[PDB]
Amino acid sequence: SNDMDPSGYNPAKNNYHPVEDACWKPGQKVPYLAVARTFEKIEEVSARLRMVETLSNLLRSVVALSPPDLLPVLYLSLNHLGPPQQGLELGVGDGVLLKAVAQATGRQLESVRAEAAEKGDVGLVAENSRSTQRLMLPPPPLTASGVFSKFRDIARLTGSASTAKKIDIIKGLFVACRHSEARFIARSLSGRLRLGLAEQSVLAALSQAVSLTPPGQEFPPAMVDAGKGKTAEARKTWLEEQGMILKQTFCEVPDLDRIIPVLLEHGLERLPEHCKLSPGIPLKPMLAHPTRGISEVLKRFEEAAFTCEYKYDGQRAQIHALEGGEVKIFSRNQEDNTGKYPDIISRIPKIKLPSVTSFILDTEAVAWDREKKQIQPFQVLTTRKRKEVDASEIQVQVCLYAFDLIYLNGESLVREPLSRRRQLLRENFVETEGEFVFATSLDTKDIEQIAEFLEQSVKDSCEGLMVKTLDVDATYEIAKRSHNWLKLKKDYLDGVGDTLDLVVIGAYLGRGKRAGRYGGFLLASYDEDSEELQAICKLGTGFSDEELEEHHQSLKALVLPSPRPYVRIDGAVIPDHWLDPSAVWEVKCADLSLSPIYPAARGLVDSDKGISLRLPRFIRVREDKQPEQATTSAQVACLYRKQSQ
DNA sequence: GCTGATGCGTC
DNA sequence: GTCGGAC
DNA sequence: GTCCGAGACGCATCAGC
Ligand SMILES: *OP(=O)(O)OC[C@H]1O[C@@H](n2cnc3c(N)ncnc32)[C@H](O)[C@@H]1O
Ligand code: NA
Repeated sequence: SNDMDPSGYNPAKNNYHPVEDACWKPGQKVPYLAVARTFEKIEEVSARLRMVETLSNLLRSVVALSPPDLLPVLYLSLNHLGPPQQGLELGVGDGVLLKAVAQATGRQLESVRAEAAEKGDVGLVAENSRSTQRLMLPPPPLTASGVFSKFRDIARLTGSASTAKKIDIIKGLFVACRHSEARFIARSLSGRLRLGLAEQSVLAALSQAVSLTPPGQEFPPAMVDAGKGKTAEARKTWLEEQGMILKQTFCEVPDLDRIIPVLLEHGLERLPEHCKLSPGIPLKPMLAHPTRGISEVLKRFEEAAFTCEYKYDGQRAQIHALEGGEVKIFSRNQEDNTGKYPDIISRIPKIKLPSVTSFILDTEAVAWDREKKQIQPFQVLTTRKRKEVDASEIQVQVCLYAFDLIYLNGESLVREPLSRRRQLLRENFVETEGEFVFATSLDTKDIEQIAEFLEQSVKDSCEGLMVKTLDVDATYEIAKRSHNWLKLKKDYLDGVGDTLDLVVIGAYLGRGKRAGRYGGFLLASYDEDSEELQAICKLGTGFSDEELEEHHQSLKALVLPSPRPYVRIDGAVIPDHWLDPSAVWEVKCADLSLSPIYPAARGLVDSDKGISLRLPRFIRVREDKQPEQATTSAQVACLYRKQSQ
């Protein structure tokens, strides 16, 4: 028999044979170490196609030898507990995880934290960790499904003292870990596998696997490499087609619990016959590509006619109306928010004609003040309860701004152009002021008329404009292009928006790709009244890899053991390295918000809360400025007031 | 019962 | 959400 | 262009008090 120890499993080898090169036998549980070894081979390469090939080899062995374990192996590869709509949450972050490592090793929680921060990866701490659990019985090797079952067991633990119950399961896993298993179990619980391979690549590997090694064969499978009879060119074309069948199906039914059973019983080629878009099953939403100016929009949309629509500052709400009356609402991430919007459920009868029997609407939920009849800031929207039983208790009303229709009366509109989908939206749905409204739109290509429209959108309390083609490449097929729309935000424009010069007062050690250097920084404004620096926000994006290495080499010389007395951070995350205030960086953000932690400009707008920056990004260093010339807290307050108008 | 840390989702 | 890097 | 992996702040949960 095949007694290959999993420690030697190599899914990246040339001429991989699904049966003979697997490190487990027919009918045996897929060892979790087989998955870990696959992760190792995947993270040491940078080409996606090489990663897909490697994962595909594992999946072919699983199909050939252990079909029941295909589903848990996929979820482990994605670092997911299940379909997004089932609302499964581990309830385990770095806090719970690091606490579990400390007890499993006898170390102080502070020591494990420091080491994890230094290495930038909890997985490397759990692997180099000396285990204190002097167990008197060697545990069996972990299995892929067994580890997946324990992860779901962790999720289901709720109530008081549940944390200690979660830790016990985690500790039990680590005591049974061998080789690199502990590394990836810790990474999975942290939520940071660091593979460089995610949803799109897992689908590509899956489609390739079931195409090369069709499931459902009599063992041993007579057909283990269905590409052998094809030329390289025909093989590539054939695999791309099968990949699209899986991608487009998944985009309409992103639920492996529904796809994999069909896949194993009927094959990939017949998958669309048994799995298709349906109300009650969320689908992947169309996303937008950032554009930096109106000129870029015409370039990307040369020739093709397009429309512009207000980009409202709310939350995406995918509204499903099933044949029968059942209504469900999903988020951008396929999460079920039905219980959050009882006021929207009771509103559906008002927005549709008597002929509408089912639909899937793409809308933006926006906080709405019925007294003043005006859009309220996104911040007000986030104060709604996540499970509102009685609509009579809701305090923040919402108005739905519909901008697309994906399904109508039992028929999918995914292959229709926007012009038709938009037309079906207007002909079949009814507007109500402040409750359900079509997105304010404009059809033109006159640059002058677009800039005016962009301005009016900002005056009407919007982030900017969405630009979408009407007929050329204007379908809702996410597998063909997920970012088929263009977003033009006010703060994308060169020289427009909020730009601040802030003092660097602290550095945070980086994680993953940022390990061994600073991944983020603590910034502050200058309060000229008390002559103190007040933390305003953290910063962790906007610089190249080369700029960030220079920030590391430069700021390392400013590291202090204790903070200066004139530096107030109050409730902000204490930096790993206090920095002598000196460096002044130019920062851009989308908005300013009243913060519950940051002290910047406290007392200049509200007595208790300071001000922070929404989505800050690094622009450039200001070598011509010292901390005393940084943006003042007074200027921060003035900036915040210019918003509230 | 209350507070604050933690987890996770929204942008 | 933003951003940059490797392909 | 694709794909992937490197902020503020709100509710909800829960450990510690
Ligand atoms: O920045 P981003 O990529 O999340 O932007 C896309 C999001 O913008 C919201 N939005 C608001 N108004 C619209 C219209 N008219 N069309 C499309 N999207 C819109 C959505 O929430 C979307 O996810
Ligand atoms: Na590169």
